[PDB]
Amino acid sequence: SWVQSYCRLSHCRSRSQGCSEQVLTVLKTVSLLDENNVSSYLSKNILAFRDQNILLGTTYRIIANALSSEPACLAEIEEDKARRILELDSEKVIAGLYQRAFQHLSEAVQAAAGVIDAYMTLADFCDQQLRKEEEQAYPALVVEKMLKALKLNSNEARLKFPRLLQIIERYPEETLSLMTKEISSVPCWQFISWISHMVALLDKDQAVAVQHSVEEITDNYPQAIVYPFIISSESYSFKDTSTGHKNKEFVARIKSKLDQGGVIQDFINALDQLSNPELLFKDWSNDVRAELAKTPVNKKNIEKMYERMYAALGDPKAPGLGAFRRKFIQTFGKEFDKHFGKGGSKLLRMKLSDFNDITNMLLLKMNKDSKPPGNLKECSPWMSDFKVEFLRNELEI
Amino acid sequence: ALRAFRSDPGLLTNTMDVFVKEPSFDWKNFEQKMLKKGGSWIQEINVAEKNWYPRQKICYAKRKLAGANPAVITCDELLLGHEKAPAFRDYVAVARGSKDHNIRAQEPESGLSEETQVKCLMDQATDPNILGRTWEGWEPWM
Repeated sequence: SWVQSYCRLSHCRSRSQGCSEQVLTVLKTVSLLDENNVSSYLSKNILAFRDQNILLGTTYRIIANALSSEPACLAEIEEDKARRILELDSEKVIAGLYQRAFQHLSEAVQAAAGVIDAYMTLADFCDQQLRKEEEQAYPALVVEKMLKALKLNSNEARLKFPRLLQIIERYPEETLSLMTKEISSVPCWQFISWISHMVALLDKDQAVAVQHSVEEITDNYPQAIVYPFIISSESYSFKDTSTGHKNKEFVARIKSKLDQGGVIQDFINALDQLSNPELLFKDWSNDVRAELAKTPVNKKNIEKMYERMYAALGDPKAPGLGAFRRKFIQTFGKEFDKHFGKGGSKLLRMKLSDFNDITNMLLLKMNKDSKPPGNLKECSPWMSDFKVEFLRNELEI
Repeated sequence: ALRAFRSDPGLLTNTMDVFVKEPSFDWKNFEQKMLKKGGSWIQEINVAEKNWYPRQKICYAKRKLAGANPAVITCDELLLGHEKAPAFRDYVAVARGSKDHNIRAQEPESGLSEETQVKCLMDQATDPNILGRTWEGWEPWM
């Protein structure tokens, strides 16, 4: 334990070091390891032996990571130390160092929380090895020990999720079913902070690796999946490949399964039907100028924008059919009867792309005689009379 | 704070990378939020569809956290979005150094240490010319 703590002081000591002094301040620790804390007692206990393997491997990886920006001028005052370097042409010793790191770090996983270190250290070591490669069995080795750690309750493996998300797409051939066979048995509440990745995962390719856990989260904690899903199925297109056919099945199934109370959508409608509508007027004008000024080959997109432009602030009973009317669109569409007459009539397929000046003078006069702070709650009188009623699996903000 | 930061394996690095690689804001939502409110961004883009290229952003952040003079990093950030600028060398000369008015001109350009880094940052933080010229909505006079 004394030599272990001294090597810990060495690694933290080298962490604040400069450049050339790093190899010098660790080689003396290596020569301390060349003495006896090798003398035939780290086989009566396997755990301290495993920590010995981890410290030896990270010592070798620190030696190798030293000369990343410094080629060979650092290896200058070395005769017996150069002999110890060559013991175990500027590349043939660096690769041997990295390989000895791989060896004495894989010996640890070959051997609570005395094993989270052995999993996680090999995980981050092969992670930075692959990060070197993007500038062997790397995806075959990272995911095994990473999910073996994530099965136990941890923070560092929970924060090592989107690296797996990218390594699966980048390496589809490197044991794609392995992460499925390991994700089959996990406590599925260590994903909820990352779940806005997984909700927009499925609209792209290879949702079939992870749908078990998404189904379990929609069963067990159905409130914690809702608000990513409205956005990730708002703009969700599909492709017609063979495995791609059941993807619209599964997303239509989960779509039909959620909002089973059928009240979350009304809550969102109630929250939407209070905002400033002239804000939506400039929104519609600016984002139709963003799409019509280049060329009007926007297939159905002008009418799709008109769907929202008419659904919110159109004919004043269209909100009465889509939702419950407010006490201010009954002012707004009533003054805006002539504003939406020619609006809804000739603003469907005009394709003009240049003129909004009569719209400008009407929107500036629209801000005149209005109090868009509704001064009470009856400015959106769905929520003013809530008075929660019965068993309908309540909202839980 | 900065010394406690930059002795880390780099959870913050890869977390920042998987933030920036989200397929939500790859120039589209940024141009949306630009065109929404005020400013001077209206038009003249043409190269903004490229230059995003998140190896640039993560490489520059990893260098500016892994030891970098903060005049070199802002030089690269100024050049890669404003190459062939009509007024360029005046910009980079004003925000480069003077060798007699600043300490950042009198320092090496990489491999620095922590106290030197925060010192040249605080030197970079103020100038009667850098603060002397900026957009008046930022209100540098206070």
